[PDB]
Amino acid sequence: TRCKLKLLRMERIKDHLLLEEEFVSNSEILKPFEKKQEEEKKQLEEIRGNPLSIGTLEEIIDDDHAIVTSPTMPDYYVSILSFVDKELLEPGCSVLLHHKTMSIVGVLQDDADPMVSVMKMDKSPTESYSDIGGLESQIQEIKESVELPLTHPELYEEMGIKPPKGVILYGAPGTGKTLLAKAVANQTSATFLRIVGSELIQKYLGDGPRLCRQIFKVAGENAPSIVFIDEIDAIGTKRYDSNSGGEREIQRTMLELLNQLDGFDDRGDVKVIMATNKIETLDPALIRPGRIDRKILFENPDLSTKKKILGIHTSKMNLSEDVNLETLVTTKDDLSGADIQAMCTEAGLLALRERRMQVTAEDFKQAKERVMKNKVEENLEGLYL
Amino acid sequence: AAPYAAKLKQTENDLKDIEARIKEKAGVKESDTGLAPSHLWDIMGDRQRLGEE
Amino acid sequence: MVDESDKKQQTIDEQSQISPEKQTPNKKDKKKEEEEQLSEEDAKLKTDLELLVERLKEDDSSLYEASLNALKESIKNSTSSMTAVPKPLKFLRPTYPDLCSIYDKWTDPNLKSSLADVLSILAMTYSENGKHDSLRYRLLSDVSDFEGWGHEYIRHLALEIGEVYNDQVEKDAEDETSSDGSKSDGSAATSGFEFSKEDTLRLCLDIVPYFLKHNGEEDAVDLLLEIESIDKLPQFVDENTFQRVCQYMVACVPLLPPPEDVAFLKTAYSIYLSQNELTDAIALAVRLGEEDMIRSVFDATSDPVMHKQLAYILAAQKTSFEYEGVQDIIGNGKLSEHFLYLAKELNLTGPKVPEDIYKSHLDNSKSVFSSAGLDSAQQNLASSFVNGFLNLGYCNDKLIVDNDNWVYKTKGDGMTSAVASIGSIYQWNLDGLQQLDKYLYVDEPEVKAGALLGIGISASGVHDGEVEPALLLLQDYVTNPDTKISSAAILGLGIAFAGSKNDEVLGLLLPIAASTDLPIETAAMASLALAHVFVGTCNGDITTSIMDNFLERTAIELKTDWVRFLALALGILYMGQGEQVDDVLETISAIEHPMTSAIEVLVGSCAYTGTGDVLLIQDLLHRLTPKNVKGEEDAEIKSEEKKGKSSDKDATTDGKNDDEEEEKEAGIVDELAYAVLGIALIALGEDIGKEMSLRHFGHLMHYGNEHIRRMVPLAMGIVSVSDPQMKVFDTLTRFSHDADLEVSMNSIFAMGLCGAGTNNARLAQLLRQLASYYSREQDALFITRLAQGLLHLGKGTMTMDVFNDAHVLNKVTLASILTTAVGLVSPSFMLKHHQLFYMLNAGIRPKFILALNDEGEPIKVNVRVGQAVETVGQAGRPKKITGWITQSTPVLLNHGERAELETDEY
Amino acid sequence: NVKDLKASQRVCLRSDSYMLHKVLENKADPLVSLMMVEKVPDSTYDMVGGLTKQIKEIKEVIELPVKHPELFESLGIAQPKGVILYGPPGTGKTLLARAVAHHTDCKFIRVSGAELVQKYIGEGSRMVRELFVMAREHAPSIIFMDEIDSIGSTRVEGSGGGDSEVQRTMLELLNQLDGFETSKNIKIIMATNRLDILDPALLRPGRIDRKIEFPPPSVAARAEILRIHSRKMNLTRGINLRKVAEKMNGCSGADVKGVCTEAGMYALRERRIHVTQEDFELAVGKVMNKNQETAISVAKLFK
Amino acid sequence: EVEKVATAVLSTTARAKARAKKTKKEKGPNEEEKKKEHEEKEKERETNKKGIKETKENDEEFYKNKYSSKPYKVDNMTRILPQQSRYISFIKDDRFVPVRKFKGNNGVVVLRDREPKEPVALIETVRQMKD
Ligand SMILES: Nc1ncnc2c1ncn2[C@@H]1O[C@H](COP(=O)(O)OP(=O)(O)OP(=O)(O)O)[C@@H](O)[C@H]1O
Ligand SMILES: Nc1ncnc2c1ncn2[C@@H]1O[C@H](COP(=O)(O)OP(=O)(O)OP(=O)(O)O)[C@@H](O)[C@H]1O
Ligand SMILES: [Mg+2]
Ligand SMILES: [Mg+2]
Repeated sequence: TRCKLKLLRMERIKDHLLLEEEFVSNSEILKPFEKKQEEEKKQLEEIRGNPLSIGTLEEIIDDDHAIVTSPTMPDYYVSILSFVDKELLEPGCSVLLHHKTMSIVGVLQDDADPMVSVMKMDKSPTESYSDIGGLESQIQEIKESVELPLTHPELYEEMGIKPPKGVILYGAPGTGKTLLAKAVANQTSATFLRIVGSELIQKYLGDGPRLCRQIFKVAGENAPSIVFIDEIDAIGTKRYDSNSGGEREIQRTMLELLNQLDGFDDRGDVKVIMATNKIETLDPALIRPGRIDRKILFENPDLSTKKKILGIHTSKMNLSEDVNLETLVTTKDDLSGADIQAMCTEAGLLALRERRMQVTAEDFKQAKERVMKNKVEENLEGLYL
Repeated sequence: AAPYAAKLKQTENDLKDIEARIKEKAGVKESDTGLAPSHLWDIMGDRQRLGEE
Repeated sequence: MVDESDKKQQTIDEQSQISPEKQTPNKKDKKKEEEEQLSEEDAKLKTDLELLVERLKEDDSSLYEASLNALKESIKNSTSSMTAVPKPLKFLRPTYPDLCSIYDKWTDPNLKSSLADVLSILAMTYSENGKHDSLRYRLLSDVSDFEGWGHEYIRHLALEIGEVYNDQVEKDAEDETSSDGSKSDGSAATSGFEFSKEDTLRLCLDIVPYFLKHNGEEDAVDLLLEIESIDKLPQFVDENTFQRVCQYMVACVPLLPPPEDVAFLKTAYSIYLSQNELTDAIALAVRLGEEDMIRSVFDATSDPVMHKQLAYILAAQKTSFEYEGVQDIIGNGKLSEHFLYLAKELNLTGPKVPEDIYKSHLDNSKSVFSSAGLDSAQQNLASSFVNGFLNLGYCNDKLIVDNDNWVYKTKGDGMTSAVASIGSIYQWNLDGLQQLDKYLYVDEPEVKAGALLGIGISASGVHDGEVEPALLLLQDYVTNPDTKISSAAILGLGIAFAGSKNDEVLGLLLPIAASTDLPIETAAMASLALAHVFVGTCNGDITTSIMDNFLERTAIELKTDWVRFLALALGILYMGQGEQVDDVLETISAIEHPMTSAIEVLVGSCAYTGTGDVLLIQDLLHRLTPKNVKGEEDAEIKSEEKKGKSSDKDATTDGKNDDEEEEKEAGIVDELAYAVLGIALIALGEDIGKEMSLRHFGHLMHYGNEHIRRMVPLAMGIVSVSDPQMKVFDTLTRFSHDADLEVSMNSIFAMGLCGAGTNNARLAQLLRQLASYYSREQDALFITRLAQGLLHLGKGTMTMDVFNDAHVLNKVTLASILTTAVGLVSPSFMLKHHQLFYMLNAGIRPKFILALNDEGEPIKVNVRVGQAVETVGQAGRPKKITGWITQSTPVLLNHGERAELETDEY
Repeated sequence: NVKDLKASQRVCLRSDSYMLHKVLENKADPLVSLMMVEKVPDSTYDMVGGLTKQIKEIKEVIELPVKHPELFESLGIAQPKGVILYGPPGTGKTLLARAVAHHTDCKFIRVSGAELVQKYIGEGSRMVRELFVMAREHAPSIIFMDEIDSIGSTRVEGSGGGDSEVQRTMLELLNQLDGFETSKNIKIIMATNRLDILDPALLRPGRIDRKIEFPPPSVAARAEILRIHSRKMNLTRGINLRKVAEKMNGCSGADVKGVCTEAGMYALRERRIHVTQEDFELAVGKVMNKNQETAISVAKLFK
Repeated sequence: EVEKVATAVLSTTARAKARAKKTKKEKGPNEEEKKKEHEEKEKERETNKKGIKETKENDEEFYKNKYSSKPYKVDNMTRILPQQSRYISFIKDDRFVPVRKFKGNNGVVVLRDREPKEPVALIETVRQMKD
């Protein structure tokens, strides 16, 4: 009761106080608009107008001009104007152009895009280490590479060799590499960007690369950082049609990424996580073996590993008092944690069907039967017998 | 259920205040892009615009 | 439910659900006719009680309402509660729930109001019997389960709470008010409260904080001591008992103003003292800040045991932990008197042993330099200070200093501050004095002065046990009549001893700080030093400081800088007290001038601290007034006005910081905003006011200990690159420092962008450079907090020099001051009798889960990390001991305290 | 005002400066246009004959997460992230998804064929992806994204194909639905013929949740599928319903249906409305002809 | 301007409430012990006054009579809406009495003075002032 009362005390005074102070201040600001303010705001409206077209700043030409590229097909040679200068701008930033007569009249976007929103995240990851529990040895390759130079780059300097640089998560589906990427980045204490490489594919021209470029700019501000480009396999090498194409932009995007690996300065402070199904789902043209460092090879859980994984799942599962963990493990042979996840859910479905609260051991066998069903192999006793 | 329910009513006032602040704030929208030395820029800028290039 | 008569006992219960026949007709008639039948009623009381118990399980409103309807009438209508005197009194036990059934089970607004008053009266009268206590008890520990009792019992408890609160708000008190109709005190309800407290402490937690808070007396609290100290181990463990006591204090700290707030926490200290753990005792004794309470716990281990034992070692450790050094002075000399061993004991209390442990930590952390290579002009000056800022605490960078090339290229005020920065390399270290000495005996007076500042910084870690005190060196320099020499000397003395008000240190500083007739700008240091000395302990509000401030105002007003520093010095002096500071506000205000009004708003913050909410609103009306007066009209002066405006802004922030740490527990997320709305307002409204509020904001965060450290400094920073005064960045970085390489990860890029990008003045550049190096210490070597760390509600004494400097426009003279930045936190290590320098294991957890404590006692689950790690800052602060895993029992409980671990292995 | 304006609010605009007119709480999507012609199904559990096991499984699958997402979680675990229908053609799986959705009371949109087909307001290479969004808007909604599959084994290897990428992207999205407005209330019912010709991202068991094989119908099931068409037609004289069922059993609910129509060719000619045993004997002989001829070549002249 | 500052004071007191319940118990005695502001009743506080500049007319309740039937004195040289003119009657108590009957309409009306030899103030026309 009293633990409530104390929190109640603090939280009421801080919130309430603030509301009254905000409420008064909106009036105290607006009443005087004399002198500097009125003049400033007025000029800014006049130079501007309505509507304002989004633009992008490709480059600055050193004579108070710039080259800009519009969302309309044309591109344009414009003057730099207003309160926003070329010192205050930087290339690759989204800028406000006045519709009628193209000139930079301002900025309010400041390099905010619908791709920029998805990439952003400066908060800690959701999973912490061994949520993600187990593939411990796999973590004991990712952590080496990813956690350790950020934490102390010192170690490598005393060792006398270049730091690690990136990691390639590759190998078996269903081992959770898409989850694992999260687990590590929490432990280190760093900022975690996440972007899906499918959204760097565009049917518009020059847009593909702009989206790749935004990532490393952001990464450098919030350094140390771990950047997860989820599914570099999905840029892949694929083709939509070959009679109207779609397979040009794929290359230009892939290329823009290979360059900023090394080319965003030789640092292990701009780490990358590339998750891929296999390497031969990527463009075969590649950067050299040390530039990406260690390639992390996921393989099937062994007998011990899938006890761990199974155990995690079933704790969450309610009303299973007739299930014993070991016996599940005996009947099954080696399989992903993916299929354990499914078996546990299929076992709730069966027991819900029957209308019985309990979940049996017997129940689980029926679920094994369903998952294993179309994996059957009779050429096993074709060789053996 | 006295020990939490009495005092819960008091917290609901606190949640309501957390609702009130966000809207109270959002009512006031103003710019300026750049700083004071770039307010000079516009007086010039008017001219360089009326000229065509 | 339906009536089924008397066929069996089961159906008797169903019969009385609709209409009782053994509680309504029979009894009613019986009471209203014969009085021989009083004897039959007495036996039937027991039967009636049982029928309530059986039907407690039934929850429906209708079948309690109607059933006991005519009994509720009978109280005044037929029985009149005095037709047989004793007999209705002792038969009030079944009739009391009947009244509650119309209060709580049925809601009829007219009767619910009216019968609240009736319930209070009859509760009091029946608690004479002591059977009203037993009535409460059968519902408190329950016999049956229903939603109903859980809502009912409360109403009884609330009667007591109602009256007692009201006797303070309304002065008339007692039963003169008809809101309860029950007397406030007297030996009929007092015995009721004691008995009630007993049952509700065991099973609940309810009325126990309410009662203490309700008497308004420390006496209420001292009754609590008695009952709890019995409970300390047999009823439940030590730990559980502690969470009850310290939460009263953290929880009923609030809505206590000063004289009460000290008096309630006295009792809590005493409860801890009585119980097994003296470890809980020391933490609360530090809190109060009274000399008296510190001595009692130290004495309790030291004096009774003749043998050295564990006891002498433990005493020394406990006092060592405060790096204010207030405990250090007091505890010393008892060790000498007893004389088992002088040598081990004296050293261990002193901050001399803290020097040695730092070397072990440093070995892990190594050295990485990153200092600026720039030379020539003001860029030379920038780089040489920056070297000291990166090597804060004990570090070895001897060879770079010994290259006297860059040293001699500093000029002017730069020379003084260059020598001062060298001293911070050997901050908290005995050796380093050698480098300072060379310069001190040669060249111009400027290097002589800077040497003295550096001695100050170095002497921080060694000034106790009469082993090279700062006093010894610096006394000679005070004697020397040159102003630069003397001013530098007394600044360094104040820093080194910190909160220690030793006789030699204090009494040197006692005749002086009383000349301000002669116009000297750098005589700010006169009062400034003395103010610093005073903090960390209860304050006399010294007559030396108060006199000289007034005298300065009489003499001069030309040197605006001088009087601004002086004003702050008074407000910092009074820190460590608040009760006595109410008096001195009036004393200052006696003499009135507009110039004097500037001093007043500062001192208001300290006086009202630990209840400031009258203070908060005040410091906002003050802001308003310049603009406001002009508003009305629309539809020598220079010095006085400027002092006026600036003081208020500083005061607003200072008030805020102390409050959010101490009273209430939660609000720390918002205050950072209480400021933002202040800043936003000011930027449009007053051009001049905006300048002051920028600099204050950074120290708002550092003092207040905000939870969020990623978003808010960085976002504010971008707006503030632009705005004049690059000193904004220095103030942000002192917060951002945190656990190094977590917060400060973002910070180096963010501050570095504006600095590297823009060069348009080497003056502007200098502030930006210093800020960047401050933020990082290589590899979490040490952390800086404003807070003690021993208490997270606490506040330091060494960090007050940091807090001072953000009130003025940046100056080269100010750069000399900024070299000082002391405030070290020690890394914990498990000690042995041979003084083991390694910790075994610890649990760290970013966020406490416990919601019995706000401070949050560390969880026992945690996440495990290795040996010999620094005590992590925010997002790591709850720390639990893994040492239990080794058959080792901590002697000194550590919750994320500064305090070094100590273990006893079996 | 900026107060009225939220993010993801569709707004009307002018051509002379694009100044606002009115808020719209309507949404014009390529998905909406496909729904709009088709409208709701008329199917019910008994419009579809037989498939006894299949009906009972899929009630638990489709209905119960929608109505009680918490019950589904409490007794068992998790939520379904999908449903995949497969089996031989003609089994009436398309007809099943229509049937169950009627009772579910949600907007059965369907979506026919490949979804690269939109190109006349812009390409179909991101209306797969954004389908997540469109479906969310029209809550509570059931998406029958159908694609019978003819992509083969070729692009299973790798994860090749640009169609497969976009589908993959939607699936990566697809997880988020259990979290983006809490639990599931929108069912993603996919329908394909087999697991061999399938796309790579949909491939592995339980990768899009729920793998349900639809059996070819039993004799008892064939007889029930026959049962319902008989009422619709004129009821047989002599109850010769069992004759058809014994004589052959199909691999499809389509073969059963094929008898009904075949039977009415012969009755029509004879100029007798009522179906008879003789009309039946001709009708089962015609439908079995197709099958006997391919079965005599492995029944005779073999090794 | 008035409302801006009246709302200021009131809102601050409301926020302070939650801390204030327990403060208020200590506050009572400390006024008896130390000193008081200028009053010894309660502690009573400020309230602030708001700005109201306009004193509006209500509407009639009687449309059947908008002219009652009660007497009221109406001065000569005043606004005279044609409804009033019907009930104007010149009184005999004065010297001044109409030469004929009064029209029941507004206008220039000439009266017979029975005593013009007694001083009565007279109202000068514009033209008279200028002479
Ligand atoms: N270490 C783990 N502990 C707990 N659950 C796990 C763990 N590893 C994987 N799982 C479970 O298996 C699921 C599948 O993992 P995930 O989605 O990361 O696959 P993937 O290997 O990236 O495949 P793809 O090749 O399709 O990208 C997880 O969502 C989680 O439920
Ligand atoms: N159970 C049934 N009852 C009645 N008619 C049936 C049944 N099942 C299928 N049919 C008939 O067979 C026709 C074809 O079935 P439908 O096209 O729905 O098959 P499917 O199994 O979903 O195939 P695909 O592999 O082409 O996606 C239906 O239009 C209907 O006339
Ligand atoms: Mg994946
Ligand atoms: Mg189909």
